[PDB]
Amino acid sequence: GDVTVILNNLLEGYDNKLRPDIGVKPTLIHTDMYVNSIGPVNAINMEYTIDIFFAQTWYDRRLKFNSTIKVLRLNSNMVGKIWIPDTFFRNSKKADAHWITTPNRMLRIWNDGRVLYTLRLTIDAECQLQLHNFPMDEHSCPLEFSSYGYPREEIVYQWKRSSVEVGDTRSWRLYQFSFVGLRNTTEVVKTTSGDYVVMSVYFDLSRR
Amino acid sequence: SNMSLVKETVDRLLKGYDIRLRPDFGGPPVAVGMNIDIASIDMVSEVNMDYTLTMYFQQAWRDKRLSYNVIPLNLTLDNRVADQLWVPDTYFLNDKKSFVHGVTVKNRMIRLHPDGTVLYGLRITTTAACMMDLRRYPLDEQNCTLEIESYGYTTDDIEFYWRGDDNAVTGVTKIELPQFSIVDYKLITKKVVFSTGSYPRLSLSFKLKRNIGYFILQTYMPSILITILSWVSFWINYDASAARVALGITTVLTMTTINTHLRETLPKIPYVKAIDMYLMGCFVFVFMALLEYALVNYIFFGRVNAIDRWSRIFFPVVFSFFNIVYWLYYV
Amino acid sequence: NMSYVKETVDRLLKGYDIRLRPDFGGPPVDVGMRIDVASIDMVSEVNMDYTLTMYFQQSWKDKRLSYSGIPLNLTLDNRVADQLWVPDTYFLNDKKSFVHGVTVKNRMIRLHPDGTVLYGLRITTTAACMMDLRRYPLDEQNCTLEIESYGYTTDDIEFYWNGGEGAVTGVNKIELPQFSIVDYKMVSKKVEFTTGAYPRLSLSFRLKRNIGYFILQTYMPSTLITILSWVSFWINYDASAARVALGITTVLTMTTISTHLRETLPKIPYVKAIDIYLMGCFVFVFLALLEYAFVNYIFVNSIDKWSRMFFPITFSLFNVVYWLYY
Amino acid sequence: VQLQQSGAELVKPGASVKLSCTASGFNIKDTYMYWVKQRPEQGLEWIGRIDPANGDTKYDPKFQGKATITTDTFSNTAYLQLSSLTSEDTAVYYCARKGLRWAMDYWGQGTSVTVS
Amino acid sequence: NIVMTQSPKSMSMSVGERVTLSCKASEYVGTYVSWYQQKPEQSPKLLIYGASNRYTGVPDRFTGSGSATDFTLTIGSVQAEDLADYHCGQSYSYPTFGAGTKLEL
Amino acid sequence: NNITIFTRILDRLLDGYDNRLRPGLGDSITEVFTNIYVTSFGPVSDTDMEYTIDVFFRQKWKDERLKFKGPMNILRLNNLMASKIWTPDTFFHNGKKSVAHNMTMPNKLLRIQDDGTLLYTMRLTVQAECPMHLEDFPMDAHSCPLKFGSYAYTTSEVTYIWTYNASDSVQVAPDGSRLNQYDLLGQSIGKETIKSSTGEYTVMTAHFHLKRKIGYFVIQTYLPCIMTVILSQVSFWLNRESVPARTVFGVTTVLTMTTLSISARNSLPKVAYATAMDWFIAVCYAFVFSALIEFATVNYFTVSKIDRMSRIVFPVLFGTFNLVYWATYL
Amino acid sequence: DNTTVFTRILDRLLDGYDNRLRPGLGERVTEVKTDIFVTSFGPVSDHDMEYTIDVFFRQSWKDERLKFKGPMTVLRLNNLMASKIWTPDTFFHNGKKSVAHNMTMPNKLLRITEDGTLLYTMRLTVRAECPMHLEDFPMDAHACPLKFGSYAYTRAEVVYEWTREPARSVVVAEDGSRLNQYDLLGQTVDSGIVQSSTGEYVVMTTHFHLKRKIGYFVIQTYLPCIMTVILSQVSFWLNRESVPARTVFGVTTVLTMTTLSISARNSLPKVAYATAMDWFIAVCYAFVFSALIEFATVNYFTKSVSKIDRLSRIAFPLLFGIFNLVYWATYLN
Ligand SMILES: *[C@@H]1O[C@H](CO)[C@@H](O[C@@H]2O[C@H](CO)[C@@H](O[C@@H]3O[C@H](CO[C@H]4O[C@H](CO[C@H]5O[C@H](CO)[C@@H](O)[C@H](O)[C@@H]5O)[C@@H](O)[C@H](O)[C@@H]4O)[C@@H](O)[C@H](O[C@H]4O[C@H](CO)[C@@H](O)[C@H](O)[C@@H]4O[C@H]4O[C@H](CO)[C@@H](O)[C@H](O)[C@@H]4O)[C@@H]3O)[C@H](O)[C@H]2NC(C)=O)[C@H](O)[C@H]1NC(C)=O
Ligand SMILES: CCCCCCCC/C=C\CCCCCCCC(=O)O[C@@H](COC(=O)CCCCCCCCCCCCCCC)COP(=O)([O-])OCC[N+](C)(C)C
Ligand SMILES: *[C@@H]1O[C@H](CO)[C@@H](O[C@@H]2O[C@H](CO)[C@@H](O[C@@H]3O[C@H](CO)[C@@H](O)[C@H](O)[C@@H]3O)[C@H](O)[C@H]2NC(C)=O)[C@H](O)[C@H]1NC(C)=O
Ligand SMILES: *[C@@H]1O[C@H](CO)[C@@H](O[C@@H]2O[C@H](CO)[C@@H](O[C@@H]3O[C@H](CO)[C@@H](O)[C@H](O)[C@@H]3O)[C@H](O)[C@H]2NC(C)=O)[C@H](O)[C@H]1NC(C)=O
Ligand SMILES: *[C@@H]1O[C@H](CO)[C@@H](O[C@@H]2O[C@H](CO)[C@@H](O)[C@H](O)[C@H]2NC(C)=O)[C@H](O)[C@H]1NC(C)=O
Ligand SMILES: *[C@@H]1O[C@H](CO)[C@@H](O[C@@H]2O[C@H](CO)[C@@H](O)[C@H](O)[C@H]2NC(C)=O)[C@H](O)[C@H]1NC(C)=O
Ligand SMILES: *[C@@H]1O[C@H](CO)[C@@H](O)[C@H](O)[C@H]1NC(C)=O
Ligand SMILES: *[C@@H]1O[C@H](CO)[C@@H](O)[C@H](O)[C@H]1NC(C)=O
Repeated sequence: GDVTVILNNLLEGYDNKLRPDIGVKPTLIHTDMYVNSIGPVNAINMEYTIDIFFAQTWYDRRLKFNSTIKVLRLNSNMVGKIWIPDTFFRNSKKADAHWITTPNRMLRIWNDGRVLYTLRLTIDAECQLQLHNFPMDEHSCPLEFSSYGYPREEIVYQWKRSSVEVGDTRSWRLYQFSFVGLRNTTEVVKTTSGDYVVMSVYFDLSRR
Repeated sequence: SNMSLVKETVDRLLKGYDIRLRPDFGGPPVAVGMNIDIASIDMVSEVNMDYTLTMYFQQAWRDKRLSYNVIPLNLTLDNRVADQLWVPDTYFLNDKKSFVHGVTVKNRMIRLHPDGTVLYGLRITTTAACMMDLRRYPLDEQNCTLEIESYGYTTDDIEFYWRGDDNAVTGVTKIELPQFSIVDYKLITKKVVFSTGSYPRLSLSFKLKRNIGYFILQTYMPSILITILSWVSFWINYDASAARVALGITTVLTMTTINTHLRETLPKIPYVKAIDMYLMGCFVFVFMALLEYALVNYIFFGRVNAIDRWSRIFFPVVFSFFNIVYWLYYV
Repeated sequence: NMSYVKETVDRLLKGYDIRLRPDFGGPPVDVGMRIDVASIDMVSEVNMDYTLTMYFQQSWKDKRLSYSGIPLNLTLDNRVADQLWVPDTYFLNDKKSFVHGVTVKNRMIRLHPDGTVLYGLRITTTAACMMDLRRYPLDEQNCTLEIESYGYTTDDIEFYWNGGEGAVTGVNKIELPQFSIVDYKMVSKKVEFTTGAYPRLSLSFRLKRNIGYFILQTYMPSTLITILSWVSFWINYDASAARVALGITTVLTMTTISTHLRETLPKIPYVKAIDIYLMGCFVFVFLALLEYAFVNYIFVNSIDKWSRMFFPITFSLFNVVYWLYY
Repeated sequence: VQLQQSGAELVKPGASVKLSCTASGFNIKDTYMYWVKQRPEQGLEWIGRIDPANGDTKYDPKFQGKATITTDTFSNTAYLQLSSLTSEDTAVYYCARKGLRWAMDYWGQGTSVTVS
Repeated sequence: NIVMTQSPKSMSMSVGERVTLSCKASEYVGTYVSWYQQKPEQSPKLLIYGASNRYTGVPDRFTGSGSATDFTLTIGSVQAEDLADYHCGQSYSYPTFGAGTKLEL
Repeated sequence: NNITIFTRILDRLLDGYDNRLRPGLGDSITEVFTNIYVTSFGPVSDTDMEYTIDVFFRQKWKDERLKFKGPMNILRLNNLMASKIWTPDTFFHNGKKSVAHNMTMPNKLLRIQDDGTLLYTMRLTVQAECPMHLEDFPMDAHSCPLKFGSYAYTTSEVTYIWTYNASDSVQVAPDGSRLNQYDLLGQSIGKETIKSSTGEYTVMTAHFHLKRKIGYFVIQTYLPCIMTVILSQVSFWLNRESVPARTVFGVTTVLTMTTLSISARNSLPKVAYATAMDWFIAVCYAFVFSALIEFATVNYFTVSKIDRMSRIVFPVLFGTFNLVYWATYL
Repeated sequence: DNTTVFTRILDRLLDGYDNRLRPGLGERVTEVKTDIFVTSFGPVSDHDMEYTIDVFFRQSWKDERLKFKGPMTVLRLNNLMASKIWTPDTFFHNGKKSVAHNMTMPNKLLRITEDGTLLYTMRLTVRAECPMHLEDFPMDAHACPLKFGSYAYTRAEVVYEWTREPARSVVVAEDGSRLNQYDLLGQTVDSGIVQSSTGEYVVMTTHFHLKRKIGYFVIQTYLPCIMTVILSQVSFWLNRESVPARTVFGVTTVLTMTTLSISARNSLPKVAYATAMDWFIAVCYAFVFSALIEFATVNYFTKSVSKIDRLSRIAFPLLFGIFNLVYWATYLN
């Protein structure tokens, strides 16, 4: 029909192994995270559970179409056919997406090449808890994420004015803690493979 | 255009590539350099005899078929090309349960280099088995290893080396542990011989040391104070049996109870741990105090007052001498 | 001669439509299923489940798999199944299952020369069994395993036990560490869901719990702490601290034994038979503590004399009416 | 399926004798080859083992040094080497193919050695 | 090593009755014994492999039996052509052999 | 042949079919008709504030491209066809760790009809969240919800309408109830429209009203708290001069109350407020703690008239407390 | 190119290959030669009567369709080649949940020699069933088995054998013993046939002999029970007037003896029968009630040194010594 020929013309001659502008400029990725619920803060094991709607936005010049259809709201089948960034959470002990009843992923491609990619995650992220002054302790639990393979010269991460957004803050699983506030920071770390842009979100928790 | 050039170069590299054949398959072995960035050591557990290690495992070899020249910059491809390029079959011998992290994609990396120095980096959380010699617990010192070995390729097909000698493993100094403390880490390369051939081997080993401060406050000092409380019976009169008998029985019972409630938090080991030796000696002292009062009651009623003075001097001296011997041996 | 075998299998799987069942527009496909119980592993009461491993084999006659060539049953690799029709037999009691995949996926398939397809797996099911726990520990459970089609109704698929009672074997040699399997029954059912009429076979096991664990772990500490509280009657009345040392220590432990009984037991809302027996002698200690309170309100006067003529009579009469009832 | 040995031997004591047997109908690289000693009016005595695919040889502790077993690939043949012959070495020798469930399936016709 | 102690040395009975043998092992050999016949001026031939497995060409009258340590070979209605010598071996370890049981009239 | 007729039908349907696009992507809305058949309501875990539920998640929509003219009216196909045609990506909003069972064949259904109507049944093990407020513990009555809606499809694309009336659309199997703490009173359903930062979605919910049974916490916590109060009231019936016997009554009933305050507590999570269970133990501790205070005043003034008045005032104060506590919460 | 020689060799090997059919389906019997290298005999969990073993499972079989002539006699290939050729379907008869490790690559080996002989090695953490008769607990010995054979392959199609001598076909590594409670005395193999509902299958058996070391229970149960009896034995030396002292002696020995009885059973499963530890606890428990009933009778007969106390100061410890010398010599020998 109309969208079928558009998608088949977009995906012919396409390599998902190459990022957009592989030898031109770094790919600027705008992230944003919507917290559904912060789970329990485990003290003897030193992690916390968080359930988010992780959303990423970047530009891809190959996914540019000129049709009356301005947006192509698709499902998770098109996720593993285009280039997606390899975002991983640097302080997560273990995490998983959700796959019931279908892979909980979203893909929307605008007509200028803008791609929005949203997935639902449950992350057991590490949060170091100082046990001095127990139990009058206030912690800034972090959540650091970056790309794994692409350095600062290939992917530059960048926040959006509308960053972390909390829910009702009353159906959450925090029993002994209380959510105080959140702050977004960005930085550059140096590893043995290059320089990586790391985005961190600090969750301020005060024990009741 | 740079994009089309990189596309046709990757298409030229992946066309005709044999996945089943190692580099120089019919010639000299390929050299695989290894780097590990330790992220965290989570659970050094004595009941399960293992430690959970999260690391940025990374390998670097040479593949002469993957050589690009038209593009002078390093190509970092996607993580879905690792199913198309040859990678070594590195496994861990003491591994029990491992997984590559899969959020938001599978955490692995390939960075091709002009010559073809394939940079294969992985993020692995492994649960390596480490047998612990708990014959000096809690004043012990553990040697936990991680045996990195190739599986299907012998010494005349592959060879392993740490990349950068002692700088190959980083981030050990930044690791802190709840009850342990990393003293030293050492890097060993050798070859093991099986019935199928000779295989290369690297091993990362840590010298963990237990912190005394937790136990010396919740296992040693309660036992010491309970043994001091046993000698209060020597200053009560020879007629206060209700009182003295309670003191003795209560001390002995509490000592046994802590001995027990303590010993289910360790594996079912059949030997004697320093803490078990100390908690047996304290039980012997408390039982001797109870039999001392029983002997006093027998020599008064059945068949005298000098026994209290002898005991009041004897028992602290013998207990301090036992403490001197115990803290001179296990130190 | 291997050319005769390969050209036959390459012809059977050519033109095959895996998406269509044997006789799609015609009659229903009748599948004969056998179960070889490998072992019933762990019957867990806290999670109201039992773990069961078995050699689940099915047998239906696929017509398109007919050949007039090789006169022997061709046992193909377990892998071919994924290129063939397979019925969608599922378990309604299933909470966690895995067919074993070491060293290869544990599957078997034999293509008999007329149309038979001998398909058989090795499944370990954690089947859910709702337990009636009132008679505990002298109880008796009837755990069941329900196998059913999912997408195919009674007009499309039919299920029957092979060789009647012979369908399920091996349950005699199964040893439970605690229970004792006594009976096993089979039954073909046709449940009516909203979607359609479905064939369901149910394989039911009877498990009888052995009392001998609880005799020495629970009942004998419970019975002999009442005997421990009966030493309180053989003390003279002026011994105030001596006699109270009996009664105050038997009743704190009897509360402690009751609290250290129901953490291995689930979060049950009603009264079990162990709780009736434990609370039966729990008030006998209150009768001993009230007896000391009554005789100290006097300060033998026959109160400590009738007590030795009433307490062994009452507990023994309580023991007769409890064990004969269960 | 047939194991043909050499002829009868008769040499002076203290000398050396070459003894051999040829296997036909199969290859010796698949199954092991076993050598056995049968003294007259006595029981069987196992000499040694050879794996022709590997070349690994295992011998009885009482026959180590005085006897060794070699083989070749092209001729499909097994060889014995006997040194320092004595009066107690007068026996008849068979070469045995390893069969199903390690059972010494096939046997040669036997070569009778004699010293004087 | 593994020591085979088959007994007795010889038996002397008639034609057409049951005769049994015995092969006792010093150490554990698990169903890996073998039985051979020895005619005069003849090479040995296989009869039983495993513990009780009849080889091809063995008549049905030859029945073996086995266990972890004790082994036997039962003959039913032995005939005149079966007057030979019987040997018991093992192959759970490096192979050894017994002395030898003879048959006589 | 006969079965090759139905092979030509299914090959014709999937020739040119695109599973990346919803039916009527620019023609209209995609109406999805939903049922839930709860085969077994699983155990409600009190610590994790979660509950387990096994459903037969039936969905039904109309795809005009899946239309055939043949001798059959419904094509009761197998699982494999579902992975290559369009299905709605319904997730569960409050789900935590839900698994589709796959033993032996994917527990799925597909019943493409002659007019193009589809049916899609699954077998899930949803472990959805449940907000619990344990301020009336253990006489509480929760309502654990189950909210499900489409993903990557706004209300301008896919809308959700129940198949039947709002009463008989989420059924519970008559014998299927693995609840041991609670008991299912009833279910109430509704259809909403939630808006996030992508668009407006359809968020059908189902609320399962629960009510906690008291019968466990009577014999475990309530009744042993009562008996140790009465056991502490035995000490008023003894001799005044019996100093050590009443002292043991003071130090055992206080100690076994502290054990019962912690032993019964380790079941409930660590919340920030005080439950109605804690408002019974603390008062029962105050009766016991004042009893040892009464004996200490008797021992300081050494039949005492304070002890005789303690045999009347102390039982009837506890009796009136049990009347107030068991009528307010019941 | 130089590497094109091996590529065309492998593509000629896999051309016209059917991996659904075993080598010699209608002509002969596929002989699979097996050996096991036990890298670590892991911990034995009594509660589940199971044990974990990590092994270098090795199989070898003759395939006539993989003959090649080239510059290299042995082709040491990767795991990919293993899934494209026929491999035997060996499964463990008494296994519960076993994992074939695949970090970082699948731990498999495949070596195709020039005559067609194969070698297929894998790493398997087999969790198997070890049935236990704990009548002699803790002074017992077990023979935990490991039975494996080919599924979907009758005796007439696939037979198994040990590639070396059966005494040397299961090799346990010297450092590889993760047993903390037991110790591994030796290995034991056997081969037999099993007749199942479908046909006769060849099964290979491996018995691992174990022996429990009495070190944990001669400090958690036996010695505390002996000390509890001895603390009940010292109550006979007290005064006849000290009723609360001997009373608290008796009741605290009863409570410590019964809490040792409770906490001792939290080790083995819930078996219906009674172990040797149960008999020791029962006899010591009866000695404790004997010590208490002695004081109850003395307090009944009180108003001089009691003759009952003087008889129980002698008879009771010698009867405990005779019980110890009977029980230990009966169960240790
Ligand atoms: C060692 O062995 C293990 C076991 O074999 C290997 O793990 C397997 O890896 C497979 C490939 O990655 C994977 O197959 C895909 O599964 C997807 C569904 O996810 C299942 O598994 C997760 C488990 O992962 C989580 O839990 C583990 C626990 O250890 C963690 O380690 C992880 O980090 C996770 O937290 C479950 O949570 C899920 O419920 C599932 O059971 C499928 O979606 C996928 O199919 C789709 O993707 C394919 C590849 O892109 C594609 O070809 C196919 O067509 C499908 O594509 C659809 O969906 C994708 C989704 O992104 C979409 O992009 C497409 O457009 C399309 O819509 C695969 O089937 C196995 O499930 C996994 N097994 C297990 C038990 O985890 C492991 O890799 C191996 N290691 C090595 C190094 O070899
Ligand atoms: C608060 C708790 C109590 C504290 C007490 C403090 C004071 C005491 C303090 C210390 C003394 C104890 C220290 C040593 C114990 C640990 C070492 C050990 O296990 O030893 C050995 C036990 O092996 C045996 O067989 C032991 C048998 C003992 C029998 C009972 C002895 C007394 C019996 C009469 C008693 C009444 C007499 C009087 C009656 C009136 C080694 O065992 P293993 O490691 O298994 O090695 C063998 C392995 N193998 C089998 C495979 C070959
Ligand atoms: C922890 O335990 C391991 C294992 O016991 C220790 O590793 C050992 O380290 C020594 C010295 O580094 C190695 O000795 C070497 O021997 C070779 C022999 O040729 C020699 O050439 C070297 O110069 C060196 O002397 C030893 O092989 C090695 N053990 C093994 C099994 O490889 C380690 O030292 C311990 N401590 C720490 C902190 O890791
Ligand atoms: C254990 O519980 C199950 C389920 O409650 C009991 O199953 C019931 O068994 C009877 C006897 O077999 C069934 O009746 C039979 O039904 C078949 C099917 O048509 C019919 O052919 C027979 O004539 C007979 O009527 C009954 O249907 C079945 N219950 C259900 C709900 O299907 C079982 O008896 C219990 N006990 C044991 C020992 O298993
Ligand atoms: C590609 O990667 C290689 C390997 O890391 C880089 O080579 C090294 O780069 C560092 C930093 O630029 C230098 O200090 C070393 O001297 C280089 N070594 C060699 C052998 O060249 C290389 O620069 C990278 N190429 C890029 C980023 O274009
Ligand atoms: C469980 O799910 C998996 C994944 O859907 C099924 O495996 C697929 O089954 C089909 C059968 O038509 C094969 O064509 C595929 O190749 C299989 N995918 C693989 C191997 O990843 C599997 O059949 C389901 N059931 C079982 C018994 O596991
Ligand atoms: C995100 O970060 C920017 C600065 O980097 C800040 O101005 C903004 O407020 C942050 N997002 C929030 C809190 O909305
Ligand atoms: C083939 O299958 C049939 C059907 O059960 C069976 O009777 C027969 O024994 C099998 N084998 C042969 C060789 O026919």
